[PDB]
Amino acid sequence: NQLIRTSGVVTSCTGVLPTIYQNYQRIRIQESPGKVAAGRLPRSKDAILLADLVDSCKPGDEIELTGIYHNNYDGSLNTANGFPVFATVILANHVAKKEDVKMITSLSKDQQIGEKIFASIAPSIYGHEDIKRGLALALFGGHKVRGDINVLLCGDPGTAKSQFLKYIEKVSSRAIFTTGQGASAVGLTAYVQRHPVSREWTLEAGALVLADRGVCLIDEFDKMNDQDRTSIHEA
Amino acid sequence: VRDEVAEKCQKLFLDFLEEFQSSDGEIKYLQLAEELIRPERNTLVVSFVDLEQFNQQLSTTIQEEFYRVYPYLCRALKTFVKDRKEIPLAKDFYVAFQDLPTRHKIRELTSSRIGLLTRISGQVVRTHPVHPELVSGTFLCLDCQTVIRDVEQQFKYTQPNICRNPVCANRRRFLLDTNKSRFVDFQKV
Repeated sequence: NQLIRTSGVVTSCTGVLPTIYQNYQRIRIQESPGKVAAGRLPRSKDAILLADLVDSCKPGDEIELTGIYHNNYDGSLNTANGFPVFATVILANHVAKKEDVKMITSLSKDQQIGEKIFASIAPSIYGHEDIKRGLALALFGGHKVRGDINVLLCGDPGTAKSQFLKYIEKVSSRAIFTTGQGASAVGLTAYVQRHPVSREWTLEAGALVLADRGVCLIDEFDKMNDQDRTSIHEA
Repeated sequence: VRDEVAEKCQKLFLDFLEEFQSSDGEIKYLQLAEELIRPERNTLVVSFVDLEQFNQQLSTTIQEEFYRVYPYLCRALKTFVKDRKEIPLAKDFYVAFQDLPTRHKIRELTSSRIGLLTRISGQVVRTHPVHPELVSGTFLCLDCQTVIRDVEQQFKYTQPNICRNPVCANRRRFLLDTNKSRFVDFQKV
């Protein structure tokens, strides 16, 4: 019952999807970004569009959300599902439509530190010379001027070599571990489940969308299910 | 009769919330405020042993009337801030106690004793997410009737049928008193 200032990103639109339930639609929204302090899992937001911002929202808008969290739980008739711990109905009210950086930047151009920089790149295990090249390329991540990088490792899971990719999240800004089957919510793969009489079909929002112009890390790629492969092959 | 005892129990609770031990002054109060508000953990403790030593009848009164002392500990106890600006933002309080040397056997904790104290001991089974179902509140109009501290509590509606202008309920309505409600957080295990 207080006006709340926050930020968020529109992820997807529901034009491609097919009378009480028709008044509103369902969208997947997160608030916590990737950080070392954000390691504890947060409470995910589920916003509801009441046919007002449909088709007016585009991915990639770093916008700010402001409003009041009224817990006007419309499910008093007990004919639907429910919200997580932050038990409150979230309404949308704000979507835009149209320093240490400087001190470090001064040191960035400096060539004195530019010489030892490639002799300290891999201090954790010192790995292999090829891996550092792949890591360095991944760190920079570089019209139709696009590209993809396939870095391959040849070890075994029991050795922490398999867990070597875990250390990237310390440097990477967006890292999510899939572990294969049964990942966190949507593991970049689209799936369909059988729903009751009155519930909304799920628009699968992968971490692919959440890291637009970002970097997404995938672990245990070959342990995914055969069914997921068919859908993901085309995308 | 009931008024004097209800006042004096609250008084003997409030005056004891500040300890005489652990030095003296108001430095400790500032330290507790820093330890509470800054992380917003809402963790506090008071020795029940010393409270019982001061007035053992207090331990008996709470033991026999938790159902009566919960609603006064909810409202009147909040007077520790001594600041009118922080009282409307605050919704609920949190206190606790650790290393309690008094406990009762569950086998002696019969169902015939509702309203006493029990120790949370056992196995966690059947976790539940929080669902915000309607609990307590009121819709009464202020131009018609004034607010009395006796309404609803549970899911039941208003019993009285006086001034039947809005009382007629043979029509659906969604006016929820989101301003005045007991909705903070709640789950069953």
